[PDB]
Amino acid sequence: GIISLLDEDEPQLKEFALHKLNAVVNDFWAEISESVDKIEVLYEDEGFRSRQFAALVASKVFYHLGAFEESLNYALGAGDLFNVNDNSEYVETIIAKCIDHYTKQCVENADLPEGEKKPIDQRLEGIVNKM
Amino acid sequence: DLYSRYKKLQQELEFLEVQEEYIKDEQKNLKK
Amino acid sequence: LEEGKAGSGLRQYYLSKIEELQLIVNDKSQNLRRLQAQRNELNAKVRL
Amino acid sequence: MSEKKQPVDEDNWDDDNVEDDFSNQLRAELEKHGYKMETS
Amino acid sequence: MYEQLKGEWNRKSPNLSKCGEELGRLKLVLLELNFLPTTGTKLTKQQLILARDILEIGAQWSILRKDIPSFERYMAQLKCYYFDYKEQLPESAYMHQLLGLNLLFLLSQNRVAEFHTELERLPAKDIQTNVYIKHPVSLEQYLMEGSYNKVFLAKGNIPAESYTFFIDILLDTIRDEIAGCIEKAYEKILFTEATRILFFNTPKKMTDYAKKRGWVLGPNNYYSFASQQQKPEDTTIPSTELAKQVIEYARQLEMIV
Amino acid sequence: PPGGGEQEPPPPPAPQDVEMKEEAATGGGSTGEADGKTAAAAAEHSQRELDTVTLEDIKEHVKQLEKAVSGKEPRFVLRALRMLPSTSRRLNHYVLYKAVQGFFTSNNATRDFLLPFLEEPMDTEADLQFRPRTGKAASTPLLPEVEAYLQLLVVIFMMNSKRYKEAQKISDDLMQKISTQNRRALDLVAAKCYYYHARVYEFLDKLDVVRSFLHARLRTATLRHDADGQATLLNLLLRNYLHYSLYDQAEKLVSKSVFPEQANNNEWARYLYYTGRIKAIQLEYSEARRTMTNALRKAPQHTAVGFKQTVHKLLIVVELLLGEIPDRLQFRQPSLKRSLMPYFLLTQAVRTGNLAKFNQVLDQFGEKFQADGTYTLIIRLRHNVIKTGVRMISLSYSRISLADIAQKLQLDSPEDAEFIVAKAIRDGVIEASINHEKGYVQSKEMIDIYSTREPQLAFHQRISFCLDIHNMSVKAMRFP
Repeated sequence: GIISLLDEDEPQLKEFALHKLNAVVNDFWAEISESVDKIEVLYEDEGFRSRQFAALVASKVFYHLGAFEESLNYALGAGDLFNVNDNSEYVETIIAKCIDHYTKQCVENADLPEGEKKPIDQRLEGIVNKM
Repeated sequence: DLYSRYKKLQQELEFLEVQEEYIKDEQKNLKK
Repeated sequence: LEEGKAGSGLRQYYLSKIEELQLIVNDKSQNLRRLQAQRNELNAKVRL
Repeated sequence: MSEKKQPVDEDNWDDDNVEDDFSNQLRAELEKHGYKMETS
Repeated sequence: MYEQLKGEWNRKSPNLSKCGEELGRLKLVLLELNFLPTTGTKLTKQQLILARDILEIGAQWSILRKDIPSFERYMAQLKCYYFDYKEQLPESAYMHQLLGLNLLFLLSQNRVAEFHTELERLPAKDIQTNVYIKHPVSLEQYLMEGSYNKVFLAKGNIPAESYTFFIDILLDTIRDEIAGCIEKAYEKILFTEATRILFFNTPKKMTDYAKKRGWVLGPNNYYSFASQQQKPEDTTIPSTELAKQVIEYARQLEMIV
Repeated sequence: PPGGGEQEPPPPPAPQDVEMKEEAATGGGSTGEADGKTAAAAAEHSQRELDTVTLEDIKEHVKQLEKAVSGKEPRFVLRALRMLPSTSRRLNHYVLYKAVQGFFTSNNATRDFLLPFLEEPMDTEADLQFRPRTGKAASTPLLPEVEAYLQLLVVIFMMNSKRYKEAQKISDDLMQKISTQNRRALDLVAAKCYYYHARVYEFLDKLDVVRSFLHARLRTATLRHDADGQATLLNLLLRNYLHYSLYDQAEKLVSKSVFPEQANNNEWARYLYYTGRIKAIQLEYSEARRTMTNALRKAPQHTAVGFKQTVHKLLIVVELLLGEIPDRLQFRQPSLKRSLMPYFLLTQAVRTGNLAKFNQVLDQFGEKFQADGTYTLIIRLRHNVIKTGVRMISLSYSRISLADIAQKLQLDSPEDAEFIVAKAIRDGVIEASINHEKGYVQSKEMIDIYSTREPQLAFHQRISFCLDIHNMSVKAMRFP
C-alpha cells in the first residue's frame, strides 16, 4: 500500500517507500507487479537519486515473475549497489544467467571477425572478471 | 573434476539425441 | 571461509549446472530404450 | 489419507427427489385436487 | 514538530495553505523514523497515534476538497495503519465511519468484487451496531433483488455528514444502468415513462438527456433509435479453421513413431 | 499387572520386529534406488509416504516404551555409515542393537531426553549421505513428540527438531543433491512439521511468522524446477491467508502461480477447494461452483473424512446462489447428521417463498453458520430468494404477462416486475425478453442444437482429452 506513497511527487518520500520495497519484496511478490509501470519509469526519470536503488526493486520483481532478461538489464542499471553484493540465493542466479548471456555473446562475437561486433555493456563484464 | 564432468555430460547428450533420431527414422522406414 | 565462499560462488555455479544436465540424460535413456524395443518388435515382424 | 483439513469431522429411504419436488401441497390430494367440481 | 493540530479544521476548512502544511507535516512524520518493523515500543507507538490521527484529518480534508485519486491514496495508508502487525493500539473512534467512507466509495465506482472482500474484517459490527457500516451493506442489499427505488428514497437519511461526493456518482452509475436497460431497440416511450423508469417529473434532467443523448420530446413522444445488430452469418465460414482442426487430429495420431 | 500387565509383553516385540523391517527394507531400498535408476517416482517412495501419513500415525502414538520407539534413539545414537566398511560395521550394529532392544532395556525415553536424542543421534558420525535417513528419522520422531500433547517444555522440543531437520534440508538444498531430489520426501516433511507448528501458533500467537519463512521456501522453490515442491507449499501459503479474517483475498487474486500441472490426485483436489473458496467470495459464482464440483468428485476415496463434509457444505450454498439445488443428504454419515439438518432445512425455505421462516432459520442456526466460516450468506442469498422463482417461471412458462407474474412472485406491484426481469436478463438469468408494450415476457427461439455447429465443439473437447491420455500413457508405460 506504499505504492500510493510512490504516487506523490516529492523526492524524499519516494526512496523511503522504496527502501521499504526491497525490505519486504520477498514477502509481497506479486503486488509489485502493478508497480512495474511506475518503476520502469522512475528509472527513465534521470534527475533524482532514485534510479539505481529503484533498479534494485525492479530487478527483484522481474526475478519473481520469471522475466530473467528484465532482471538482467535492470541489475546492470542497478549500478554499484548490485555489484557490491556477493552472497544470496537471489544474486547468484541472475549472475549465472549473466555468465550464460555473456558466453553466448562471446561465441557469437567469435563468429564474425570482420568488424561488426556487438556493443557490450561493461558492468556485465565487470562482474565477469570480478567473479 | 568439476569441469571434466560437465563436458562429458554434453558429449553423451549430443550422442543420445542422435540415436533417438534415427531409430525414430528407422521405425518409420521399416513400416513400408 | 576459504572454500565456503568458493563453494557457493564458483562451484555452486557448476553444481546447479550439472544437475539438469544429469536429469536430461537420466530422461533420454528412458526414452531411448522405449524406442529400441519398438524397433525390435517391428523388425521381428519383417524378418519373420 | 488425511489432508489435515478434517478438524470438525420407505420412510426417507429414497424420497428426497420426490420430497424436493413436493412436500406439503395438501398431500391427501382429494379435498381440493378432486373437489374442484363444486366450485365449477 | 507538533505542527498545527486543529488549525483550520474544527471551525472551517476552505484553505489549501494548511494542506501544503499538512504536506510539510507529512514530511516531518515520515522523516521521524519509519512505520515498517513495529516490534514493540509503545513510545514509538506514540507517534503512531499521531500519524493515524493526522491522516484521519487528511482523509476528512480529501473528501471535503472533491479529490478522487488522493482520497483513496490516504485511505489506503490509513488501511495500512490498521494493517499493523503488532496492534496494541487503543481504538481511535473515527475508524468505523472512515471505513464507511471507503466502503461507500468503492461501491460507487462499481468495485463490487472488492466490496464484499473488504467486509471480512469486521466480526460483529455489521449486524449488532455501527450504522456507518450498516448503511452501505443495507444499500448493497437493496441493489440486489429488485429494489432501485428504496436506494433513491433512503438517500435522505445519513448518520454522518451527507456523503454527497459518494452518493451522486453512486446514483449516476445507477442511472446509466436504467439507461442501458432503456437504450435498447425498444423504440418509443413517453415522458411519463421517463418519470417512472428514468426519474423526475419535469426536470432539468430531461434537458440533460436531450443534449447528451437523443430522447427528444416530440409530439409527446420520446424517440429511442434501434440498437439492434445486423447478424451477418454464414457459419460455414469456419471452414479453414475446421479443416485445420482435423489436421492436428491425424498429426497427433501419427508422428510419434 | 495381572489384568493388563500380562498383555504388556506382546505389544513391543512384533512392532519392534516387522515394523522395523518396513523402513529398514524401504530406507535401504529407497537409498539404492536413489543411487541407481534415480528416477524412482514409480517405486516404494509414494506408498511408504502414503504409509507415513496413515500407518505410522496409527501404528504408534506414544514413544512406545519397552524400546520400540523409545528404543529408536539408543538404536540410532551410533550410526557412522560413511564408507563401505563403516556401513558393514553398522550393518553388524543393526543386528546387535535391535537384538539388545528386543531382549533387554536400552536408553529408555521417558518423554524428556529429546534434545540429547537430537544431538547424539545426529552426532556419532551421522551422515548427510543418508540425508533421507536423517530426514525421515527426524520427521517421524515429531509424531510421538507432538501427539503426547503435554506441551510442557515440548514446544521448544518441536521447535528445535524442525530447525535441525530443515537445516539438514537447507544443507541438502545448497550442497550436492547429486541425482537424489529429496524434495519428494521433504515436501510432506515440510508439511507435517508445519501442520503442527501451525497448531503451535493456534495455542499461542499468530502465524505470519510461518508465512514469511514459507515464502522463502517457495522462493527457493520454483527456481530449480517444480516437482511437487511448489504444489505443496502453495496450499500451505494460501491457508493462513484464508484463515485470517482480514482483507486477505486480493493477495491471492494476484497470486499468479496457478500451475502445479500434476499433483498425484491429492494436492490438486484440495487446491481446487481453496481457489473455489476464493472465486465464490468475489461473486464469480458459475466458475466457482464448477471447480467446487471438480474438487468434490476428485478425492472421495475416504472414510467420513470431514473435509468432504466441508466441500459439500459450500457447494450447495453457491448453487443456492444460482437457483438450482440437488439432493444432498442421500449419503448420510456418522458426522453428516450435524451438517445436514441446517442446510437441508435452509434450502427447504429457499425453494418456498417464505421469509419469516427463513429468518427463523438464521436465529436458530446462526452459531453453526458463524462456525462454518459462512457469515456472508445472509447478504448474498437473499438476492436469490426472488431469483429462484423467476428462473423457475421462465423455465416453466413461455410467454408470460408481467401483470400476472407479480402475483405469482407475490411482488405486490406490477410495475417493478419490469425491473426484476430486467435484472434477470442483464445479469443473464434467462435468455428471454420483454415487450414493453402490453406485458409480454417472451422466451427464446426454437431449439436448434444439432444443425448449428455446436455438436462439433463438444466433440473436439473429447478428442483433445482422450487421445491426450493415449500419448501420455505410451510415454509413461515403457520405462525399460
